Amino acid sequence: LEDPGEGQDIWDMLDKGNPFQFYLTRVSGVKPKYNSGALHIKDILSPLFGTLVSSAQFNYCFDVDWLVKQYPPEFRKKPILLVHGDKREAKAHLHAQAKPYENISLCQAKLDIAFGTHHTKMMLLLYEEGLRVVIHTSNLIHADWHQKTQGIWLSPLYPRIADGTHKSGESPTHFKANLISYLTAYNAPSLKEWIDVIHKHDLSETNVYLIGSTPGRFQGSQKDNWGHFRLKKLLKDHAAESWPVVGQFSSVGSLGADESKWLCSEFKESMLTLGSVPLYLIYPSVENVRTSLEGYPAGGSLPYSIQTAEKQNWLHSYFHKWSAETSGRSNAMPHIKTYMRPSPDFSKIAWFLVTSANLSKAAWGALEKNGTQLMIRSYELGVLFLPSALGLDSFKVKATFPVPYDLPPELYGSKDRPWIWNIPYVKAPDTHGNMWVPS
Repeated sequence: LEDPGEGQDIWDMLDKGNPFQFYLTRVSGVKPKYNSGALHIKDILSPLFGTLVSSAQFNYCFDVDWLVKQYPPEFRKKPILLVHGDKREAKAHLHAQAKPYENISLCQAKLDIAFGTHHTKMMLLLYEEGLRVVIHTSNLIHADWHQKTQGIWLSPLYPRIADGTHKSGESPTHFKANLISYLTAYNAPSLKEWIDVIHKHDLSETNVYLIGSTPGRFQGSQKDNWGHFRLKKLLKDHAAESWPVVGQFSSVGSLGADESKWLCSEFKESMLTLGSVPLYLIYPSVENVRTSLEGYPAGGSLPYSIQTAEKQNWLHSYFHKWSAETSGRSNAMPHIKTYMRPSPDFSKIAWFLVTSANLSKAAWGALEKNGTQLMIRSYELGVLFLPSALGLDSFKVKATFPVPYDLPPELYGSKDRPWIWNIPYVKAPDTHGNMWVPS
């Protein structure tokens, strides 16, 4: 008789010593070599990651029955806090989903600005041995971990600061104070205990910078705390002439009647901060979706509406195809969101951000009152990888940063159109032989 875990260790799943700790989720239906190095949610919650005491799951959409099954049998009764933004009927339904599990508690994040959402995806995992933070891009439903391209950043195991000892536990990237500020912004009583947990742990080894959005109207220096101004500030402080900027996302908001309203004026301005720049946006074409592993139903998680699109056809000339031969994921539609700054030959990059924030004013913020107020509607969270954090001036592509899609990006062809979810596509069948007819 042999111990079931004999011969397996956490470094079979994680890449020991890799400074980025950026992983993709496992994709069903691709060759095994493309899932070596990937992680499934069962992996992250495995007893090899630590002896679980309690956890908090920040997310947008939850399938609670499915979620509980992803925790190892031995940990399924540990306290879980679901932090969500649902109200009224949606909220009631989430409570009903959680009702069978007495160990599950809920925290409704305040959304006091209209049309905001709680879009952050993060796990706080408390163990006997320490604390782990996981910031990622997947909803807590089966489909998001099945055949999509998703990203995950995994923190090191943070040890607990000893009883009677005092130290800051802060990293050179200020990740501890920044995460505490992000959580404090919820003004959520149920998060107090989790804020205390973070205070009690040593996060000094952290080498990424936190980039959060939280709802509100921020003035003065508070404008630099969140979303695109936060990115701007970090790039000015810690970061490249005609280096392009790349954005890659799964949904697009109404950006305005032309590129000068917001996209090129304030958003790109924040992104091209370092210390005529080309902007390349990657978003699946209809053809990308049609021939995906899922076929057209993958488009159900790319919610760009015709009502939005028809007001900004100017935007589509910035669009580039989803191509991920590098990671065997060209047919695994993206739900990850990433932004980065490659060199003109795309051989290196000045920085890379993985986040839940799509290409929208709601997520990144939009200036109001002649540039004195930044208004954000939603909660979002991501982590920024800066070469200076590792003692480098740039990362090489493939010190080498694992970019999950192909570079250089490939421009849409003359017959390509961006995936728009609520119009019919009836001229060519998808991977499963079906047409798409919503309604």
